[PDB]
Amino acid sequence: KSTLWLLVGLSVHVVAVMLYLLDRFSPLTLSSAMWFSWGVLLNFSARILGMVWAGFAMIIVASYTANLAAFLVLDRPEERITGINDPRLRNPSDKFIYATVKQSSVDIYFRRQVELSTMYRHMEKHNYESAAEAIQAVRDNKLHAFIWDSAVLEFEASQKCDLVTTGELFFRSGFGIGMRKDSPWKQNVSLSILKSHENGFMEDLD
Amino acid sequence: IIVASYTANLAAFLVLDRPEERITGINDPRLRNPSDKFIYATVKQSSVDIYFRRQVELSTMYRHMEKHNYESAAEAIQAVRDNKLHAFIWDSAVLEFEASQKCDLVTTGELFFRSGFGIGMRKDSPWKQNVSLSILKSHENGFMEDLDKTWVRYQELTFENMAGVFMLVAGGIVAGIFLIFIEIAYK
Amino acid sequence: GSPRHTVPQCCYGFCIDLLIKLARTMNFTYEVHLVADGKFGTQERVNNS
Amino acid sequence: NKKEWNGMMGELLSGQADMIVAPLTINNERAQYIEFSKPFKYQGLTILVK
Amino acid sequence: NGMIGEVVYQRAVMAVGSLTINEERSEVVDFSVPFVETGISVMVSASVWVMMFVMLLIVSAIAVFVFEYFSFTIGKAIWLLWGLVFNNSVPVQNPKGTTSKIMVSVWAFFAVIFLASYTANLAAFMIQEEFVDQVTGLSDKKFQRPHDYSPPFRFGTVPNGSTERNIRNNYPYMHQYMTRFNQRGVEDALVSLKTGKLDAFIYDAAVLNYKAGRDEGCKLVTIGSGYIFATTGYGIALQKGSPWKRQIDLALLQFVGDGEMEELETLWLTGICSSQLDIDNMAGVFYMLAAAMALSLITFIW
Amino acid sequence: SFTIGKAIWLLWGLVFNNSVPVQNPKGTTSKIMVSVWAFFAVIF
Amino acid sequence: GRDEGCKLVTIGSGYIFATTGYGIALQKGSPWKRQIDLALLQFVGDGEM
Amino acid sequence: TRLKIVTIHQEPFVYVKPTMSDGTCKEEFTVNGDPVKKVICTGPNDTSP
Ligand SMILES: *[C@@H]1O[C@H](CO)[C@@H](O[C@@H]2O[C@H](CO)[C@@H](O)[C@H](O)[C@H]2NC(C)=O)[C@H](O)[C@H]1NC(C)=O
Ligand SMILES: *[C@@H]1O[C@H](CO)[C@@H](O)[C@H](O)[C@H]1NC(C)=O
Ligand SMILES: *[C@@H]1O[C@H](CO)[C@@H](O)[C@H](O)[C@H]1NC(C)=O
Ligand SMILES: *[C@@H]1O[C@H](CO)[C@@H](O)[C@H](O)[C@H]1NC(C)=O
Ligand SMILES: *[C@@H]1O[C@H](CO)[C@@H](O)[C@H](O)[C@H]1NC(C)=O
Ligand SMILES: *[C@@H]1O[C@H](CO)[C@@H](O)[C@H](O)[C@H]1NC(C)=O
Repeated sequence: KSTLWLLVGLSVHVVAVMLYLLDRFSPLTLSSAMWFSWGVLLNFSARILGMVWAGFAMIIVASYTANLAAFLVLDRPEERITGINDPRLRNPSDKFIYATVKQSSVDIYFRRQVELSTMYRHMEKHNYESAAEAIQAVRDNKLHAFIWDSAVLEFEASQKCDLVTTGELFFRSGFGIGMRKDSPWKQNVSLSILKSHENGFMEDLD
Repeated sequence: IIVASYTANLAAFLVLDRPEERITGINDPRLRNPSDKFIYATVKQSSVDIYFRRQVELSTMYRHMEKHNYESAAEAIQAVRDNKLHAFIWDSAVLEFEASQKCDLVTTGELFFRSGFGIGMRKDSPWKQNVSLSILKSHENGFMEDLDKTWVRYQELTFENMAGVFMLVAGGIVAGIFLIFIEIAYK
Repeated sequence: GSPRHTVPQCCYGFCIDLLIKLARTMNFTYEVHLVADGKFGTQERVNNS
Repeated sequence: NKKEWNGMMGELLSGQADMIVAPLTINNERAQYIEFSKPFKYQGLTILVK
Repeated sequence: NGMIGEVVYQRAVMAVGSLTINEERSEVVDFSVPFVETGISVMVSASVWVMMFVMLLIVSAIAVFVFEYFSFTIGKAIWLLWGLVFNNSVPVQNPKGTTSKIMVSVWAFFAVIFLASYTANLAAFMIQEEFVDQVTGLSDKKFQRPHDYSPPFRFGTVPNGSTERNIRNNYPYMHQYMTRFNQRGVEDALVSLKTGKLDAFIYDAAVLNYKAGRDEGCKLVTIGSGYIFATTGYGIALQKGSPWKRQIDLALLQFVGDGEMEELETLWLTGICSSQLDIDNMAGVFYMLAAAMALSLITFIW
Repeated sequence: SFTIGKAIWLLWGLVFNNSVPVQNPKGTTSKIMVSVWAFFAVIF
Repeated sequence: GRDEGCKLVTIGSGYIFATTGYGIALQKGSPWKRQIDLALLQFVGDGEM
Repeated sequence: TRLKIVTIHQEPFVYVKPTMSDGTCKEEFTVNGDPVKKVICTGPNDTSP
């Protein structure tokens, strides 16, 4: 992550000429009356038609303010996904390119989920090796979505502001240290992890 | 820039924001834990009461709507007209016809439990097959559209805040008449 | 890409300093190296047997 | 300590009535005891406010 | 033929799959209780000016009073008044009276709050998204003859269907005009509506709702919600005299009467689905200025 | 008679639609520039 | 989430906070530990949690 | 041949009107000139309270 104004301009170029003809038909001066009409539409029955046209000029500039407010306030470009509940990803297409790291936990996590088999069949033609490959592919707009953890994507959003995450946060998981089987380095190493949790060393690493 | 900010915050005040009088259906969390500000119930001894009694996630509203069970729906109409209620649970087309009757009676957006009205019948009886065939014969022709033409299809300014300002403008004109007569007496 | 190129380079950052804090806590020496491929690991059938 | 019915079903099952021609909400429990016909009207539930 | 040929001739037990219900199908077998509302459908592609006039006359009367106290702005104060409502800065007149300056200042404060409220009114009109329709019923005058209107359009159903039998028992002339306008496939009719090989299509309701909920762009829009339509339901067809019918009916009433059917409908449906346009307002602009020049041509007789 | 650089008081004075009399423009270049600047002020 | 009108507002989303978790307290050396842990891992990794 | 028919007083569906002179109805029309064919029903004024 115009033409109607030209029609109004041709209309008022007819209106100012026919109002000058009306003023001539009703008993230096030509250009002065034209300039007076220019001052009428923009910042004695001809004066009455001119003030009616000034009412039209106010309603035209009010409609211009109204449709620019339509043009920028209420409308929003559909560039968001809003998480897993997107019908774009439930029913993918050729322009919906989403993938993950090849042979990752996402593959097993969507292989167990049998209702997520559509993404399992879609991403298998698009799985890449590293996340830097995903960054390079989405920078050249070869990708469109990427299922990944929050911290790396927020750090790359801090690096590259065009990289924007979505709103939903699903599958709240935890990252630890890969450990072996029954061994005396399981207990007090985990106690050291908990000691890192209790103090502000996590805040220091932040 | 003062009057532009005033136009901006009046457009903030009467266009974007809205007092949320709507409920957005049964999934309102403020009605999951109601209070005296949210008075809502249903008809006493109805199928909707048993339907909410079986569902265990609708028990708390079942603990609330039991407080003010009404006999007839016209009692509920008179109660919600006289501000004795805040919401009512009922089927669709009857409330649509009553909205055609009374314009203040406005339904909500959501729609759930698509059920059906038929004819209450006995056990194994000779009035089972022929009656259902007659009902289906009424379905297949344009008689249902005629029944809709009888009752279902047959239905029945900018002065919000500156109206008082306009009245004070008129009163200021009336007082300014006497002020200008005092200015005439001044010179 | 690489026929034979496995070199010692410099590594740092978040989990590196976390492990340095762990080595400050628990008394042990280390040997920091990297994984050969670029995969986490899946229970996949080997092509034989 | 016996469960019974009342209203239109109470007048029907007692023999005082023979055919309830009424727009009744057809549901599970009332069809467990007596047979119902096919419905003519089809509509859901909604909330009336002011 | 088909599932009716398999169930009635005792080669199949029951029709668990979806099936339209009409007269002769209810004659040959016994349907169960309904579970979904599936009808049929057709898919296609005065007080402001009065009080402002009254206050205009009041302002003009006060200007007449100021002129009677103290150069030709008796009736020409209206030309300063309504002309400077719109803030186009036309050079009109320089009043000397303090009364006129205070009155025009109060009127200008009212004009500022009036234009702010009118921009708010335009924003409130800009909130809504209007809905337009072409055909508003099964008894349309378009459906009488496509030669009656300037585009000769086209309409289709699925072949060999019970909807065709319902049309032939309701409107045989509609079947006569459909005989020139036949087609083959549901997705074929979908592609014909998207590319432009078909104008309108006649089918059931909820299946087209599912097809529109998954369609890219949401261009094909339904008409109504089953109001000028058949408004029937789907059930399960069993053989006549089956002992399992009451238990299947109770199972369907349990599956509907718990909210689980709504969860299944949520699982198998999708609940999804500008620029400047003032051509009616501009047409009103041109009509009012034509009326204004007509009134000026009336007043030109003196 | 004084429009050397005083037209700024007509330039930035007539941005804001104030209906206050300032100066009588005489140059055609000035009036065309005030019209373009007035459309610019409305869209601004 | 149940506040009447969303009057009381939280601070952050767990950034300068403790950021811990909840568990099931068992006795030391209990044989039921691994089964409960695998059951929790099944209950989280299927969308049921 | 005679079928007992009972119903509840539904507000848009069951309209109840008192008799005009003696056990009779008022034959009125709709907006399309259709006369509403009424029926002679028997019922209480209100409920037991
Ligand atoms: C910290 O880790 C070490 C190594 O696993 C262990 O510490 C020993 O604990 C025993 C009691 O079980 C003491 O008698 C020893 O003195 C400790 N250290 C030595 C020298 O072996 C144990 O796992 C953890 N101990 C603490 C302090 O939590
Ligand atoms: C009821 O239906 C059957 C089958 O169509 C028909 O033979 C019979 O005459 C009908 N009449 C009765 C018994 O009500
Ligand atoms: C590493 O790999 C790349 C790509 O195969 C190769 O071009 C490069 O020469 C290699 N560099 C080193 C230092 O081995
Ligand atoms: C280092 O190891 C020795 C082994 O005797 C142990 O006594 C000591 O406590 C350890 N120090 C740290 C930092 O754990
Ligand atoms: C066995 O074949 C599969 C096919 O996908 C491949 O992924 C895997 O790497 C192969 N195993 C080995 C040992 O190469
Ligand atoms: C419709 O039925 C006819 C036989 O009556 C058959 O020939 C035709 O193929 C069917 N329509 C289809 C499936 O295109």
